[PDB]
Amino acid sequence: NFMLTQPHSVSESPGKTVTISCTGSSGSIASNYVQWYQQRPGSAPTTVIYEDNQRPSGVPDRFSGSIDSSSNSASLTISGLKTEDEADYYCQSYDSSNVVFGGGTKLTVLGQPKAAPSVTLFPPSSEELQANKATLVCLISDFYPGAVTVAWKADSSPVKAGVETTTPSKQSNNKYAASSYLSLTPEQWKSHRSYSCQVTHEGSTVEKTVAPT
Amino acid sequence: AQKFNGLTVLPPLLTDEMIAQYTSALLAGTITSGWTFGAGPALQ
Amino acid sequence: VGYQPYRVVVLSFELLHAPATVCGPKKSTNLVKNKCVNFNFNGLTGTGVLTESNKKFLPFQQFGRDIADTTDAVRDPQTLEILDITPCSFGGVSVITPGTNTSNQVAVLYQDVNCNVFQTRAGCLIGAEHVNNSYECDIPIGAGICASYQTSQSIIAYTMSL
Amino acid sequence: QVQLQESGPGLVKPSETLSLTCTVSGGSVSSGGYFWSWIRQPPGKGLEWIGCIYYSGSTNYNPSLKSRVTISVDTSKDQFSLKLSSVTAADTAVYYCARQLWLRGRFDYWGQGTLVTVSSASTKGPSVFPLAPSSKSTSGGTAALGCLVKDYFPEPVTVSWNSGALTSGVHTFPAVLQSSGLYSLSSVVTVPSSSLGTQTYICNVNHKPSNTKVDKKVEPKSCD
Amino acid sequence: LGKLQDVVNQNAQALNTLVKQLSSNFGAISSVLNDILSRLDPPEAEVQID
Amino acid sequence: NVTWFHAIHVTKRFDNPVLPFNDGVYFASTEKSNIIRGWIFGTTLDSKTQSLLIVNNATNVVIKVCEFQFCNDPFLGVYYHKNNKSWMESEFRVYSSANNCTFEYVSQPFLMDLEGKQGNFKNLREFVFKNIDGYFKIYSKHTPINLVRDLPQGFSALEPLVDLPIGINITRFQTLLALHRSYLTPGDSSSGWTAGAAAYYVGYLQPRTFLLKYNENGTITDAVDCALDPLSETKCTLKSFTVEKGIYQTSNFRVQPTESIVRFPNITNLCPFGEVFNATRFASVYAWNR
Amino acid sequence: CSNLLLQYGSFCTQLNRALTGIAVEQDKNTQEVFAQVKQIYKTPPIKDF
Ligand SMILES: *[C@@H]1O[C@H](CO)[C@@H](O)[C@H](O)[C@H]1NC(C)=O
Ligand SMILES: *[C@@H]1O[C@H](CO)[C@@H](O)[C@H](O)[C@H]1NC(C)=O
Ligand SMILES: *[C@@H]1O[C@H](CO)[C@@H](O)[C@H](O)[C@H]1NC(C)=O
Ligand SMILES: *[C@@H]1O[C@H](CO)[C@@H](O)[C@H](O)[C@H]1NC(C)=O
Ligand SMILES: *[C@@H]1O[C@H](CO)[C@@H](O)[C@H](O)[C@H]1NC(C)=O
Ligand SMILES: *[C@@H]1O[C@H](CO)[C@@H](O)[C@H](O)[C@H]1NC(C)=O
Ligand SMILES: *[C@@H]1O[C@H](CO)[C@@H](O)[C@H](O)[C@H]1NC(C)=O
Ligand SMILES: *[C@@H]1O[C@H](CO)[C@@H](O)[C@H](O)[C@H]1NC(C)=O
Ligand SMILES: *[C@@H]1O[C@H](CO)[C@@H](O)[C@H](O)[C@H]1NC(C)=O
Repeated sequence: NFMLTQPHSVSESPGKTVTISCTGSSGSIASNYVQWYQQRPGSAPTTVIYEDNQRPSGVPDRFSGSIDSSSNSASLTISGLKTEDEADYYCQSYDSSNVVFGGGTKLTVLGQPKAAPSVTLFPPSSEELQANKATLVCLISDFYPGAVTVAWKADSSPVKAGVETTTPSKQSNNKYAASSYLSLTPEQWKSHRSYSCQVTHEGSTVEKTVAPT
Repeated sequence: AQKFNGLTVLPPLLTDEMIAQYTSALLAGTITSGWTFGAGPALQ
Repeated sequence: VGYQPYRVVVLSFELLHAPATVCGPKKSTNLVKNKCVNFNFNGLTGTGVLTESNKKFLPFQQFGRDIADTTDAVRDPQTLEILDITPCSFGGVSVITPGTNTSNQVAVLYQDVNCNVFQTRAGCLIGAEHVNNSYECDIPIGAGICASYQTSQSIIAYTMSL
Repeated sequence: QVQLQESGPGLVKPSETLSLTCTVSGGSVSSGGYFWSWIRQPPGKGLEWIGCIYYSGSTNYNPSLKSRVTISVDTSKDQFSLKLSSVTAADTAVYYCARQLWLRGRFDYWGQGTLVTVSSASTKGPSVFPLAPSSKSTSGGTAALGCLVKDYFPEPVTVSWNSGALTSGVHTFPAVLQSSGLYSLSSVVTVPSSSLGTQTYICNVNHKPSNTKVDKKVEPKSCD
Repeated sequence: LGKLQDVVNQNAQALNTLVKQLSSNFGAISSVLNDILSRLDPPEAEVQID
Repeated sequence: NVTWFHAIHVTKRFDNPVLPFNDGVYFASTEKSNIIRGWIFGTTLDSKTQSLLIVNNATNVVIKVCEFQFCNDPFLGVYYHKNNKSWMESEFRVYSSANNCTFEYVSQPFLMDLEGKQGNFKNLREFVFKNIDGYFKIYSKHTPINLVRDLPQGFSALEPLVDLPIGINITRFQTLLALHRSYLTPGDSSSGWTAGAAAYYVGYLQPRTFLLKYNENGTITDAVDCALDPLSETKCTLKSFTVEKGIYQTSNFRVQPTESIVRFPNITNLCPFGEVFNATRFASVYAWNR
Repeated sequence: CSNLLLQYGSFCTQLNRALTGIAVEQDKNTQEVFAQVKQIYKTPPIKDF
């Protein structure tokens, strides 16, 4: 029942010396060796320290680790933060023939400002209607921050069934992109006079409408 | 063997089977034609 | 889990102006067979494959010789296993050329090396396809098989027609 | 040096048997007296230790994953494989084959992580529908057009515009889970409205696991 | 003609090989014998010339 | 597979990385309007070693190896005068300063065109730089051609021009490029410039035996290799260019071992010590077993 | 050992050409004795001679 407690989110501007902790619950932190792993997103983890004070050949000297055995906490000291340091940090233990890893610490730093949320609406195609299907697609792009709330409307009634939306994702021009999809039957598409998608972004609302034509 | 010190033995171009085939063709020629096959077309 | 009697031992090391011999740096490595691997079994640094032999040694010997006086059998000290020694590099290379103003592609022949690719009786032949029919051959190779350039058109190897 | 490479299918159905093999090149499995270990990491969560093996029959397993892991070592093929039983929907994790220098030490060399996803459906091709621009589809001097990819299994699908000739303004969107198993996304491009009726825009949706390539032309909407 | 060509080509290549033999050191420090005599005294260069 | 670098404007392509100087390099350029000027050599470029500077100015070629204070990206600047309809060089920014050196060479004057265009290339220039025992080697020959890309398969040897007895280290090299400052550009070297159209190829020389073809005039015609193709190996082993039908032995196949395992003992026969850890009973901390 | 063989590389060139010369001279020996005829005459099935 030995688990390593690790801070979920630690954020710091570059250039200052920051400390990442790793606390053991039952077993003492000096009982077994603790290994820290710095893993890039979409990449294999890489060992950055070993034996709690020894830096492997290749990593910078700034990866300094200290052991506070009285508080049963393993500490990793990072000095001189840089851009490439944004990665997940996990601490390892061994307990008794059972390797236990840490919770995880992303090294967040302390970037484009508020952008205008362009919205586009697309009616269902005739080919989809011939396949006994219908889909309303809402497009959200070129916006900031990445928190957009979508709400489909059937003329005046809000629509929730069949609504599928996407989390905002980074664009190439530093901005954000998202979408919402409304699965619908061909009969329900022509039952209402018009459909509309409303995008709420930082209080401002951008609304487009579609009609069966 | 004698090949462990780089003293490789190159195999012959003609194996023992076609050498036997060479002899048997000569044997059949000298019993069915005599010397006509050795100085021109074979005559029975 | 915090008051049971634990057995704690300390293994400290001594460093002075004395020879270091209690330590053994030599490590018995893995045994690999049927691969061209270099070994040093107490009398020689020989390179070759280690096949499974079918002849046992008398229980006082370590090496093994042949009619040609070559070390080709050594008993493994790890498990008293008799292993044979055979060199890997055999012969040289040969190239089949159709000739000037006839073709440009060539075929590479290995002399005594075991392996588009045809395993002939005279080694390995690569770059020349094998065809079952037999014509009169012009470029001799050995072991009753020749090579030639026929029908586009590519280099082929076949049994010679007598 | 020495490297570790994984293999095996990236998909497995629920309540089935998993078979992923990690191959070794540039080294020997039974040489050096080292260990092999399998470590998984779900997307957005921390690393989880599955088990460790020796080149002999010694195995030790996570008590949360006990009686479900089966890992074996074949020295002749210079590789070792892990078998998992009773895989559920929570087993979506990126599996890492990492060599372990010291048992209680660190995994000095980590293999590239294969993506393993589980879903309860049959492998089906995508349904590509045109997304017709119109007057309501433009805001100013520029318009937008795209293609809709709906009801496919599994990930991933790649959408290219004009066989990759159009890249500026192309936005390829991460998929989301539909209400019934399958996935859905869309890829759109921003274009000036002047070339709506004079330029042909064709999207190329490819689904490699289902071996389906669909080319769909995009035209302005015609009122009927 | 093959029988008339090999007897000339082999002799030519043997003469060429003899000419090439004087370009080798045979384990010495130079090929031409005047050079060691020019840079080294004859009492010390006796082993090289031999 | 040899590297390729661009110098055209139409965008804004200007790349000058510090390539390492191996044992001999090959430098080929399809120069048209003489955009390129020269080359700079050295090891660290911090006024600590003897660093070359081989440049070709509008009046004379200048060769001087010294300890110049090289900047990050030296370049030659050409300005377009308003009253004079000719391009002349004004921005001579190749180093900051210099302290001391010995060698300096001038040779005969060389004339080139300072005007850059965007048309197709008309000439091909190849250069080879070699340092053996510290001796610096130059090999070059101008060859006309009508082509932009995919260099022809024709043959042309390279003759030496100057042999410089310097006798120093060399481990890195860098080429120099010239940009124009016309009325279209604002004239600042930050984001607005133009470089015409040029392309230079950089290759690394490797030690291989080459079979050379000497004609009755005394010039090179062919350079058939020995470690490229089996056919070329047969050509250069027989010392002939025409190969007849038959078997020719060229070399030998060697199976080099990949692993080296040595095992003198069977076990270290460790003296029993588990006993102290597994003894029927242990000792206390006031009197512990040693 | 191979660096010092370049001083005697001509000796090995004579030797390899000699051994190749013997090997090709040996292959031709079988052709001059057994290959007197260019047609294989089959033995007739009738053995009454
Ligand atoms: C050549 O090697 C292959 C595989 O190593 C083997 O199957 C074959 O028998 C070998 N050939 C001979 C002639 O031994
Ligand atoms: C040649 O013909 C024989 C006749 O049975 C056949 O067995 C053999 O496979 C053939 N060879 C090729 C290369 O087709
Ligand atoms: C291009 O160059 C690289 C590295 O020099 C080489 O690995 C590659 O094989 C080359 N391409 C071709 C087609 O040979
Ligand atoms: C060209 O540059 C050299 C130095 O490389 C200099 O000595 C010479 O005076 C320059 N020519 C002119 C016309 O300024
Ligand atoms: C040039 O001056 C430097 C001092 O920085 C000295 O080390 C070097 O030897 C001098 N060069 C010559 C050729 O005297
Ligand atoms: C020349 O450079 C090499 C390494 O590039 C170095 O080992 C050597 O000492 C240098 N010699 C001089 C005289 O600078
Ligand atoms: C080389 O000289 C010979 C003899 O004068 C002449 O026939 C031949 O044309 C010359 N070659 C060239 C390329 O000028
Ligand atoms: C070396 O020791 C091992 C294990 O103790 C044993 O299996 C082997 O037979 C021994 N070899 C000898 C005594 O030659
Ligand atoms: C002590 O004895 C037990 C049982 O005989 C054995 O399993 C163990 O390996 C021995 N050594 C230690 C250090 O416990």
